[PDB]
Amino acid sequence: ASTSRLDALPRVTCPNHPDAILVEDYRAGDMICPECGLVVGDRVIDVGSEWRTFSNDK
Repeated sequence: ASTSRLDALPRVTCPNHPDAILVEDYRAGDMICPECGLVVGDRVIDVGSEWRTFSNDK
């Protein structure tokens, strides 16, 4: 079904650096692998959105 926005996560760590947990925002950008320092991502506009809270009002 193509109804869901995305809610998808990046690739399990760096493809070449398993220990290098590509951090968020490469110096204020995409995903940076502190090891190779690769930048993955482009325009995320914050995806997901699942509320995840306790008790609702409306």
